[PDB]
Amino acid sequence: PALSASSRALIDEFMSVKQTHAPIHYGHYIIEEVAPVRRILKFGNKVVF
Amino acid sequence: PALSASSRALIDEFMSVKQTHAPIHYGHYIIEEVAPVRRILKFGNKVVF
Repeated sequence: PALSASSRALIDEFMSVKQTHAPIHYGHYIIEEVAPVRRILKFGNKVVF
Repeated sequence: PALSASSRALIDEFMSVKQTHAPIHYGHYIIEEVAPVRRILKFGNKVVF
């Protein structure tokens, strides 16, 4: 599975804090990418690997 | 992109805490500058690389 965010709020909160992010919200969901490759995800300055 | 803040409260948050800040408020937004030069940000006491 790849990164799929139903609203931009989830991709923002996931990129903000990796550990305590909400995988599931009320009406919106988000799937963490799990893959044989792992990529550096940068937005602005913030970094999640 | 250069540093752009819609309201002073966002740039105060961003200087206060780098990581956990919001990029997007209700009607206000903030852009982190991405440049090959990284200046040192000395607003007040607080220092941001």
